[PDB]
Amino acid sequence: RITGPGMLATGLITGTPEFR
Amino acid sequence: RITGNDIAPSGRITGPGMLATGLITGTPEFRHLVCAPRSDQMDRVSGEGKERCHITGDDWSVNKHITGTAGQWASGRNPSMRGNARVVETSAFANRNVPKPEKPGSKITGSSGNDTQGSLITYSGGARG
Amino acid sequence: GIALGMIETRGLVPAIEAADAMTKAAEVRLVGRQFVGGGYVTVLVRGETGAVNAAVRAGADACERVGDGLVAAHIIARVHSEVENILPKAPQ
Amino acid sequence: GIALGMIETRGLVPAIEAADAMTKAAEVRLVGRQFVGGGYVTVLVRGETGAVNAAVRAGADACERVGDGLVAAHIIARVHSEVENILPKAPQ
Amino acid sequence: GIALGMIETRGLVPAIEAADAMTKAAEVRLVGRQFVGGGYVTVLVRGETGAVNAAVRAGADACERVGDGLVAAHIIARVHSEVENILPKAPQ
Amino acid sequence: GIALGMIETRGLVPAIEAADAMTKAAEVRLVGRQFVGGGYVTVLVRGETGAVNAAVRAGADACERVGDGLVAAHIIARVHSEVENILPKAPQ
Amino acid sequence: GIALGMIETRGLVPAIEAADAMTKAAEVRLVGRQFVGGGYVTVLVRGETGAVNAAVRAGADACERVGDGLVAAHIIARVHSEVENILPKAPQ
Amino acid sequence: GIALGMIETRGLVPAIEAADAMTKAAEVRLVGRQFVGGGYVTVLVRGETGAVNAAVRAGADACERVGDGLVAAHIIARVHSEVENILPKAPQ
Amino acid sequence: GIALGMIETRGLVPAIEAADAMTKAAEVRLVGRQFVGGGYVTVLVRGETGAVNAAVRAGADACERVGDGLVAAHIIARVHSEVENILPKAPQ
Amino acid sequence: GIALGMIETRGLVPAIEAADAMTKAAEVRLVGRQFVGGGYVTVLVRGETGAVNAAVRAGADACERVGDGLVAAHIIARVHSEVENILPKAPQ
Amino acid sequence: GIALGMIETRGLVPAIEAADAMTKAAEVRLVGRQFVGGGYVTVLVRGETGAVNAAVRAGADACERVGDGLVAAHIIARVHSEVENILPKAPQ
Amino acid sequence: GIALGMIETRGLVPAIEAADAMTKAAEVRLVGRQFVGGGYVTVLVRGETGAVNAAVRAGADACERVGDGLVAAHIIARVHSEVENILPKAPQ
Amino acid sequence: GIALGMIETRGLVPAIEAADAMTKAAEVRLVGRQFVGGGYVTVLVRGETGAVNAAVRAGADACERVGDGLVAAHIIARVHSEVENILPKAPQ
Amino acid sequence: GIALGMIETRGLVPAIEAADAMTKAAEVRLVGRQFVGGGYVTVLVRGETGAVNAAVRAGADACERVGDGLVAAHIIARVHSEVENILPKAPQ
Amino acid sequence: MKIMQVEKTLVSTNRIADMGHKPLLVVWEKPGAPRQVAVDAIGCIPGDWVLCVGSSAAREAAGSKSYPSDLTIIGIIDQWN
Repeated sequence: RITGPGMLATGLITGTPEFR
Repeated sequence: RITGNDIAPSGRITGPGMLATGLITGTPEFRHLVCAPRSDQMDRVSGEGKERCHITGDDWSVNKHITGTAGQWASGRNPSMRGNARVVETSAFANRNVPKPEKPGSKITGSSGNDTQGSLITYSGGARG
Repeated sequence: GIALGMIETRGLVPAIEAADAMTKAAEVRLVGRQFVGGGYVTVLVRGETGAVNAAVRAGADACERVGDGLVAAHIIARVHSEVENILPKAPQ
Repeated sequence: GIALGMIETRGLVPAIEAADAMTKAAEVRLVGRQFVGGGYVTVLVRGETGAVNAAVRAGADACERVGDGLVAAHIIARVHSEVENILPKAPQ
Repeated sequence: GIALGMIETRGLVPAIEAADAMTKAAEVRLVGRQFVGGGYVTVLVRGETGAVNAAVRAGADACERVGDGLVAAHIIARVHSEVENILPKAPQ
Repeated sequence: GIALGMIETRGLVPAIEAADAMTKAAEVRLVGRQFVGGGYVTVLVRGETGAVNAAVRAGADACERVGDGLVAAHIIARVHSEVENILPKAPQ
Repeated sequence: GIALGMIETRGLVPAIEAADAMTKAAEVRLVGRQFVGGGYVTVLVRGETGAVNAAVRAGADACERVGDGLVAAHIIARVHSEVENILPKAPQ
Repeated sequence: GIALGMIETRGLVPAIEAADAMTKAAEVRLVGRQFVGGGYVTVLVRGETGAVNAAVRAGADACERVGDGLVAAHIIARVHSEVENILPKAPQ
Repeated sequence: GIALGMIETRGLVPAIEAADAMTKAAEVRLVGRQFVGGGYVTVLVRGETGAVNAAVRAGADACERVGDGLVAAHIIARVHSEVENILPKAPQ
Repeated sequence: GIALGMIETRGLVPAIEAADAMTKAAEVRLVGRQFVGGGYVTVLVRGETGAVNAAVRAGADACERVGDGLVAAHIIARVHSEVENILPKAPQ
Repeated sequence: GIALGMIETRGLVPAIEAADAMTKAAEVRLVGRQFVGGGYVTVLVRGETGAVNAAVRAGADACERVGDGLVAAHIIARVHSEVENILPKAPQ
Repeated sequence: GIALGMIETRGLVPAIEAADAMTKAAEVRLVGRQFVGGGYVTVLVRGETGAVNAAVRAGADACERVGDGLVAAHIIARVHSEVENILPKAPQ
Repeated sequence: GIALGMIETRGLVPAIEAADAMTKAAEVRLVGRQFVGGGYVTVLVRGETGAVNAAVRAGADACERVGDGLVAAHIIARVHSEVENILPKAPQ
Repeated sequence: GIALGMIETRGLVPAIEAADAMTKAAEVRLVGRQFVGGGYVTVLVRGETGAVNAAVRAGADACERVGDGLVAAHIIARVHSEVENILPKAPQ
Repeated sequence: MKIMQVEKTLVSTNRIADMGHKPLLVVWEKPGAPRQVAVDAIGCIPGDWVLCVGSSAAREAAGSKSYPSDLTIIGIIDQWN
């Protein structure tokens, strides 16, 4: 996987979905 | 779920909202041969009145509901009685198949341009010429 | 024009829809709207034959289900000169 | 012509067809169209008895399937002087 | 606004209820009430298309159970200039 | 004449036969020929309602058997002031 | 109003019919017609949200079966300023 | 634009999402955000009736699942002059 | 009018629906709106007894299902002179 | 020199062959080669009717096999003044 | 910005939907709309890498069900300096 | 940047943990902290979109188990110009 | 030389290979490349008859399996002065 | 480098992915992008034979699943002088 | 076969239907020579020396064995006179 700050809070953040 | 005044489309209220439901997108609900075969047809009025071609739009055609100038309105006005069948016709076209005697035959010999494969030329007396 | 279109309707909401769809469709002039009484309103358009046929076919499909409904859609391309006496010339 | 032919119809669209059908069908003059009220409109024609008869049959047949229909089709071969005052007259 | 909303009701009390409802509900102006005959009364209210939808829906619900009830609720987003002559300009 | 007659064809040969038959059949002025793209060519005529009805029919019958054929034949008896700006005025 | 309505059709005849129905049905101004290529023509109207909702409903129903038909009918109630540079302001 | 749209949500994260969605979806102007107290935040947006119906629906769909969520989403097409004194003129 | 009509509501949106319904249904005068705290918002009207009764019933019915709802709907036909000090005199 | 011959083809290579066969076959003047779009190329020729007939009949046989072949071969012996305006006047 | 976002769609109506969604969702700049021919329209947007990932996703979802649909959606976080010369700089 | 991050929490303690985690984990600027009432606090950040996404993802992780908790964590990559009025520009 | 060799292909990549093969195989001048539309691209060469025959043959075998392939490969040794006008006289 | 690498695609989104993938993959210069029509777009690169062979192979793999995909991938190591006049010298 | 130069095209609208749609050209051995007509199998421009086949061979060169042709332009001569 790619570790980082994007890895955190996977199911909590809402809004502005980015590209799949 | 949106309370208050509703501008959402309905069947009790009639007007532009009802038209094209399921074709239009971007709505608050969504977001949140031309001429019939020529052999088959036999137009009642030929020429510029031919109804064979499906001419869409504001054309001069009249639908089921319209009553008016043609039909019972034109056909009823004057009384009439038809009393007989078509009787045999005397015409050149009708006489095309008249019983004819046997074709004259040519037994002549010697060069005479005696063609037997062409049209029936006849000479005086009904001979083959 | 010489043609006459007539759209009788049960009510004036159906007659107004009819006059809107008859005028908008073809170059037909709305010569009258008559309250025949009993709830029947007749919107009468006068125009060229094709324009009146196109106009009366639009008005009929438009007001067929507006309010109470359509009673009659009729076209008379030329009308006896004596009938022209009993036809409205401008709407009240 | 003193005979009177009258076709009452439910509506004015049924009545203009019959006034048009009666006038075109025979030598009758359209004296008037009267709105009885209640949806009733009466078209009255005046001619010789033979002409009023053909006209009333023609008008009765024409308007029967236009709109609500024909209420009455009637011919009076001689109309009395007193009734002429209750009858529309001018081709207004 | 040039859109037209019309409500036809059987009786004047239902129509007055419908008119009050419509004018109060949205930004529309009452342009007239017409006595059609046969006990039909049409309340016409002009305004912007979106405003005229809210009014005709508000006024349709108001008269649905008042008196004889509602015959027609209708919206015409643009009205042809010819149909303007027939429509009532200001209420009387 | 304000009516619009329009024949859309696949190709320009069918369109030029459509435009000849339409102009040949009635007193309609050919206002444009539009290469739509995709191989569609809409020839647009203008004339009195009846002329445009007689014209479009002649053009449709004339071009159906010429080339790949006809996609559409449509009449608009009165075109809104707005559709005049997306309509060719005289042909190119 | 800044709303956009857009009816894309296969051919110019369907689009011109859609532009007539759209403009006549509601208060919308026809900002452009664009030949997209590949047989597609877009007809864009700009009006208030209720007028543009009503216009694109009228166009979509009218042009659905004219020529090859309707690819799309779409309302964008407000357009980002950026999209305004790729929209046609006035028509040709 | 005199219609009022108003989305109450529990929190300012649900409300700001709703304001963004509402303002982006139609030509409506955010007139206020009020901390009602108890963790309720009402975002009121003025504009024409059609635009306020688009915007409120967009706001409701947007904030329904953000944070605690949507308490209410209401449209008032015309607001009495009296109620205009208890409504925010611009955001503070 | 010395009658007072108080509709307390959980949220401001249920309270602005109540004020609109109340001021539209009677000769009442919105005298104020209070953010009580905890969510409650009390809209107060002043009018005659019958007017206040009509306004409060309408408001309660109207805002009952808007948002969190109606905490209370009360009518005080004559308010003591001392209570006047605790009552809003004009909407601020 | 008033007759028109047109040979539409799918591609420029069949059409150049058609125009070469047409101009060599008879005393006609290639007045244009038009890219219609979608890959249709129409070579138009103008000469007397017999010359045009010979050229279009010979050109049609010539282009039938080359490339994707012939779509249309047409002769309009008399061209309406109106259709002349949509016709290429010199090859460019 | 350095990133590129391209939404290719069949038809322009889906492309204006895609453009409206992207520019609204994230801070991107519509840099061009290209008629690729054959019904293909590509909307190219330049912004920050995060902004162009959020705009392209939004645009792809929006335009999917508008019209013929979406051919492709693509993000190029940085384009070689050479591909910058075939890229549009501002929309026409 | 124009992107907005908003973490709402029950209490100022979870909000400050989240506020510190967001501004230490990405190049975002704390634009404000608003007490929403009812025991809700919102910490709003603003920066480029990737930075805001990393900031909001990091803050939501930090405060989920700090105190009463996290109600919402939302990213709005571009906020409408009207929403920028109800958004704090700098804290305190 | 007067002979013409035209190789049409479904794409520019097949046409560039065809042109390369024709020019390399024999002494012919690449007078032009034309984009017909629909993907059709015709590369035209001009030279003496033998040179053109060899060139068209080489171009055809060369581009048959390049891309979407060959549509036509034609040789006209002597092109009419009239068809000289519809032929490109220098490549661009 | 004087070799020519060409990648035809069905759309600009596939062609721009191919152009980016080619310049990045190997030492090749993007000489041009051409709209062939029909949805065909060719990206022409020019460098040493091995560079072009590696770029055209890299641009093919990259663009095959982007959008509609690849029509042709082709390398011409030496280009006749004549074919240079139909080749794009610089990308704009 | 005979080397002949095309002078002009010939058009005959009232021609037998068995001559199909094939073009006709007024060829001549030299200018001022007896003029003859040849069905053009290979398209030919006026002024070009051509080669023409006569009896029977012409019928098949221009269409089929039955085609009504006793003269057909079999080819254009690359270099003549």
